[PDB]
Amino acid sequence: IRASANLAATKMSECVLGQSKRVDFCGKGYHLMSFPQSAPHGVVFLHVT
Amino acid sequence: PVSMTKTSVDCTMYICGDSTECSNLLLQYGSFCTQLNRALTGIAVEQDKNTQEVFAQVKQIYKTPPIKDFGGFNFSQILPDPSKPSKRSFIEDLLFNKVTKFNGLTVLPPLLTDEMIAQYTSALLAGTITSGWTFGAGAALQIPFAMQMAYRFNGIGVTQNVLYENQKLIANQFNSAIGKIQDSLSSTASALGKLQDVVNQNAQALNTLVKQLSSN
Amino acid sequence: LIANQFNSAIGKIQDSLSSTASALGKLQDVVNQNAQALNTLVKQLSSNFGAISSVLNDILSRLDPPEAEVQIDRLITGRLQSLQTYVTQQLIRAAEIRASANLAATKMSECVLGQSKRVDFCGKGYHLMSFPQSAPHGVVFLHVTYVPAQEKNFTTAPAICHDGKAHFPREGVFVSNGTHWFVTQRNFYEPQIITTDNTFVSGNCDVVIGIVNNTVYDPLQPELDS
Amino acid sequence: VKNKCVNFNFNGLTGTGVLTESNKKFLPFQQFGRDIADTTDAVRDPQTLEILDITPCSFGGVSVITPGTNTSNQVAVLYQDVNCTEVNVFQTRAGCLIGAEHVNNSYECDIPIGAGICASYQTSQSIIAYTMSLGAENSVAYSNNSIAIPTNFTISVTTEIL
Ligand SMILES: *[C@@H]1O[C@H](CO)[C@@H](O[C@@H]2O[C@H](CO)[C@@H](O)[C@H](O)[C@H]2NC(C)=O)[C@H](O)[C@H]1NC(C)=O
Ligand SMILES: *[C@@H]1O[C@H](CO)[C@@H](O)[C@H](O)[C@H]1NC(C)=O
Ligand SMILES: *[C@@H]1O[C@H](CO)[C@@H](O)[C@H](O)[C@H]1NC(C)=O
Ligand SMILES: *[C@@H]1O[C@H](CO)[C@@H](O)[C@H](O)[C@H]1NC(C)=O
Ligand SMILES: *[C@@H]1O[C@H](CO)[C@@H](O)[C@H](O)[C@H]1NC(C)=O
Ligand SMILES: *[C@@H]1O[C@H](CO)[C@@H](O)[C@H](O)[C@H]1NC(C)=O
Repeated sequence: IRASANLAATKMSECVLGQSKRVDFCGKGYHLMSFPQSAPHGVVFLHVT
Repeated sequence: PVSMTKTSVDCTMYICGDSTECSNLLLQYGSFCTQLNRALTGIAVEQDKNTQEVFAQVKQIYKTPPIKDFGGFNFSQILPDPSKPSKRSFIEDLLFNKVTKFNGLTVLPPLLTDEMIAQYTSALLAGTITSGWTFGAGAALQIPFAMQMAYRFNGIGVTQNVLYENQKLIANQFNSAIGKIQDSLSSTASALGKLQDVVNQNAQALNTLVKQLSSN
Repeated sequence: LIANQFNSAIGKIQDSLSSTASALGKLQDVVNQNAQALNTLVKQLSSNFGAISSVLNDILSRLDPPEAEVQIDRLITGRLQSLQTYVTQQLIRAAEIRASANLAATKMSECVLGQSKRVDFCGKGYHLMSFPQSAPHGVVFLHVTYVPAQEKNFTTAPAICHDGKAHFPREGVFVSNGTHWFVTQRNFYEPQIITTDNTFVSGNCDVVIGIVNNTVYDPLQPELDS
Repeated sequence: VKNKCVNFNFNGLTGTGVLTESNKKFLPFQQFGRDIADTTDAVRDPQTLEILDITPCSFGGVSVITPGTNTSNQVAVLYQDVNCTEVNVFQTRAGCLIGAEHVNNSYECDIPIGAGICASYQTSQSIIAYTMSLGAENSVAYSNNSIAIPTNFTISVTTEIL
């Protein structure tokens, strides 16, 4: 879980908090920006590509 | 997944049903479960630390402006809606409706309750919608969202021309795309598997653990 | 100003490490956790584990093998289980360390060895460079980061119409201080007068929403006029 | 005797619990209830035919909220996951909290109790429990035609230790 959570924190920083040009790290296609959404014991991302 | 249910299982009450003779037997084995209790406390602190690392990455809790004039786009779905009693956006309310003992098992409450977490995800969102990356990099810098898109297109190599000339079409395409995300979560539960699997695996691990008490 | 501001920032690094010990919590937690694990291991050595006496030489001396074998077996099972617990704890902690080590290896290569355009992977703010410093059973990074400081109000517009043709910026933003129109770089206020060398022409006015009317200067024109 | 933490032994079952009336209806033949974990939770009173629910006696973890020994010796105690009747007593969703003063003013979290409540040592000094503050609220004056361009920079060196 902490490996996933660190992955998520990396995503939230590089994908929500910043644009990322890393391919497929933020959903298939070129990446523009992402939205965080809370969920019970997890986070769901909306990746705009 | 980000965090898992914080549970604490006490060594003495759990292993021995409040028996002094049993406790004296347990102390005979020495320091096994005092490290079990400390390690399981350590498990719990990490989960809170996780939610600190993922969400609490913003120093100031921004709020969205009242009037939703966002260059023609319709972000009203992902932004907070005042009508619902908990200050939760529509898509979180869609998940929080879609997603659904006394033998030494204690469930410690999480540090960040669901409304406060929602406040972070609102702050982080309102930061994206009014600052782009700048609020993350340093102090929050105001920017109109049309330019923020033109910045981001220039990032992916498509010049700003394509944006400004085709803004209305993308507005309709994105709004319909959000609508699809609504209907896809509202009707289909296959996508939302991973959190349910985390809950199933953990709650089963506890259910097996407590079930072991009834094994001879 | 950069040279002195960086030297002062190093000075604050000096003062922060020299005075505040809360920084080294993670490495101190690793060392304390490991030493406490070994200490707990020895404490389990000197624990009876449900036998007549904790000392092997004691149980050996007092009881002969035919009955003693059960007690010795109990001490073996207790110690071996304690060693199992200790090794599994060490091995898993080694795995988390390995994950941190690999994260450090990536951070070393991608941040120290080269500049990294990744945001907040190398401390908050835009990243310039990072430096390694050795430490007992760990590495300490200094992250030299660029952070914007003082804002300034400008009115803005997506594009500029000069002769009905819409002009977009190659780099930067159209900013007006209220009475004149300038182009500025995105992360620092360096106003420049609008010219055809910083802007590329495209399309016509009608399609783009929010465009303002602004004269665009052509650097070539005064050269041909003169 | 009901609604009291009593050591009980019914028909020789034995154990510790809180005897309360149970709305659950036995079929006439059944005698002993049980749980998902196969432990006794419902009993039929032998002498007189009433159905009794077994609720285990209250319990919870013991956590202390303590500031630095040099700054003072005052301490406030957290009884985990018990409501404030079994025990400046403040009731929070984490559990009953004794020896702490509630304040509606909010500050940055210093000592976390859970369910959003954090403790810190402030005014003459004492231990205060408050709803934790998320950070300084800062609405941004977002507009369709307004841009903020930084005119200055600060090169801050931050230490990250792995
Ligand atoms: C920013 O939004 C405001 C409204 O909040 C705009 O003001 C009106 O905009 C409409 C559509 O452009 C015009 O028809 C009205 O004449 C405007 N009225 C006023 C009071 O100016 C404003 O034009 C918008 N600006 C930009 C850059 O789009
Ligand atoms: C820019 O204007 C906004 C309101 O329009 C104001 O809140 C902000 O302080 C201004 N910036 C400066 C540097 O004065
Ligand atoms: C710029 O000029 C055109 C041509 O007259 C006009 O229609 C348009 O309204 C102008 N734009 C603004 C923002 O005044
Ligand atoms: C006193 O000691 C505690 C820890 O024992 C520490 O947190 C606190 O800051 C110290 N206070 C002073 C004034 O040194
Ligand atoms: C705690 O006990 C009191 C006394 O009966 C009761 O009024 C209150 O509702 C209890 N709290 C909860 C959360 O049940
Ligand atoms: C806020 O202060 C008032 C008066 O000082 C008090 O009655 C009230 O209980 C406080 N709010 C909270 C949530 O404690």
